[PDB]
Amino acid sequence: SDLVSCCYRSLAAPDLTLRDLLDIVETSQAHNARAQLTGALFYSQGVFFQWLEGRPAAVAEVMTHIQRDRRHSNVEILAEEPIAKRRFAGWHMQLSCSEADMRSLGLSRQIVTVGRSLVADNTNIFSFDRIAAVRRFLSDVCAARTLAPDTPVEADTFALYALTEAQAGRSGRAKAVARLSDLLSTDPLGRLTEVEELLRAHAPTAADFARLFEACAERLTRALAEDRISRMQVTLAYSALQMALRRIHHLPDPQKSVGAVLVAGVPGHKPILEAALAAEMLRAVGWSTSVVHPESVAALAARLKTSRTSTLVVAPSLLEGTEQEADTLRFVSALRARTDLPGLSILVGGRLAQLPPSKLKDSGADAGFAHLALLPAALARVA
Ligand SMILES: Cc1cc2nc3c(=O)[nH]c(=O)nc-3n(C[C@H](O)[C@H](O)[C@H](O)COP(=O)(O)O)c2cc1C
Repeated sequence: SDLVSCCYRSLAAPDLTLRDLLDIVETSQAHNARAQLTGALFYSQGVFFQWLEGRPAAVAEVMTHIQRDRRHSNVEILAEEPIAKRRFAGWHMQLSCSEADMRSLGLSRQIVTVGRSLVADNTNIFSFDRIAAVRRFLSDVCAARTLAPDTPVEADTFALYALTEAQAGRSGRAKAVARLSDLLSTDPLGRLTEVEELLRAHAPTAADFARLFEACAERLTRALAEDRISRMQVTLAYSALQMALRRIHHLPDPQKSVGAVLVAGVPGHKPILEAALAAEMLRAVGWSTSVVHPESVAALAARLKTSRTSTLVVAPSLLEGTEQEADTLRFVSALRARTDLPGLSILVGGRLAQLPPSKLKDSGADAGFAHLALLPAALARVA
């Protein structure tokens, strides 16, 4: 064989255009054609996924050029594996995007469309699941169109691929959450290294961290309710998770950002972890993010009229939910009163996000996110 594959994820420049994508595609088609390289490029919501395959040397040279490119950043290698045969034969470099992005760019082949519509807000689908699903989908589309070019492929076909991948990971993840919840319930600080290793194994990205945390959080809320653990135990666990998070994920603020956002807790609530996660998730898709733990409504009012950052995410406290709801209500309402900013947007999580959007209108908050991992998606909608 002697064929190799390389795949990475990167953050497209915030000012990226169709002309750029097309230039990349033409350059890449030409060069890959000469150098005997194949693969696919997937663009969705400011993010690139790419797969490249060929002889080792070719892949290495082209990666040398790509890494230094200035139309994207945070290139993270995801795989460098030997393959038995090409997954994208005939595709020197084929472009593809999500259905939503197809709408946003005004496109309608030859660009392979991926319908994420049905699975995008499914919290059981982890990051690597989406990546592998995209890979398999595109490889298959490549085969198909190699056989029957004028035979169109349904975008929403991808959904099944994604769901299938997630389902493959489900059991193992359940084990992980169980083991984890046990650790957090016993001595999370005495066994922090184990917590970290688990998290590191099962949560490659920050959103994954968020999924695991939601699961553990309901487990522990149940445990605390049934008086099986103490409040002190929950505080310990919370600390342990903050430490583990910071050790593992700690993205710098993106220099070229899609926008700026303020993440704040409600005064008295200490959503330290949830705010950190929110910041990590938003940073990972290209948002400039600031975390604030204000102690008065007025403080935040000042910071907002100073920043002129028209977007505010109120991070929920998923472990102090005795009175998160009415507190958040009062807080957002108060904030809206002391504020004179027609462009201001507010997003809310927790139990408040579980209410029907009618209540959301009534709330003065603009939109909700019933699960942490849904936050990026919820933000893009308002933008
Ligand atoms: C997301 C992305 C994917 C790219 N993929 C390829 C590729 O598969 N093959 C290629 O030759 N260039 C690719 N490029 C372009 C290279 O980064 C770079 O423009 C080119 O290889 C060097 O230009 P040259 O034609 O003067 O050698 C890609 C660029 C970006 C931003």
